[PDB]
Amino acid sequence: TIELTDESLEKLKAEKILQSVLDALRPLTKKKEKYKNTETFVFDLKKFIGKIDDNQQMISEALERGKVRLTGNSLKQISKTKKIPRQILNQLKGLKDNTYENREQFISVLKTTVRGINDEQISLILDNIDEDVRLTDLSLTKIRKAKVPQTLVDMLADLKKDEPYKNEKEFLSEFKKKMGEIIGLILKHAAKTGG
Repeated sequence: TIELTDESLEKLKAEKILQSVLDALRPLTKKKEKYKNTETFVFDLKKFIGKIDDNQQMISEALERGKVRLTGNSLKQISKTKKIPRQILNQLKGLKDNTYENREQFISVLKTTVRGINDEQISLILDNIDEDVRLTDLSLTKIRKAKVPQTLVDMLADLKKDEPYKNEKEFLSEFKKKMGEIIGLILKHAAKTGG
């Protein structure tokens, strides 16, 4: 049977774990609950410490928005939908690899270059756009004002990056990898039943 013991926190303290992580883990120490499965422990740890998927949309909205560039993979994996004609695909590929200044320029080009056709396909094209991600102090301040757990903002600041991300999905994947690494480091110091 897996458990949790008080000295596990002291052992983790030598691993440079986030202080907010320890503050959220203190509930786990005081819960006096004996788990038996990996899933029922990991899911509860994510819930108590804080889940990015709970406020993923809010985090996405609060994030700064940067430049937009066209990607061949976007059309390649959006060709499943039959709404967009292949002549529209050729028209968009005519201005291939157009790295616009920001989202406004891309929106203006999409509304201007494409004409005499319905705009629902234009809106659906925006589903898989490569948009850069920027992290600033004001966005983190807004996130903190959004009543999210402080560990979210702490680890977001710990993931500060000046280089612009290729797309938001890559930033989310990096965040998922970071939280998975933290979870694995935590589980490395689990109870010592020995079985």
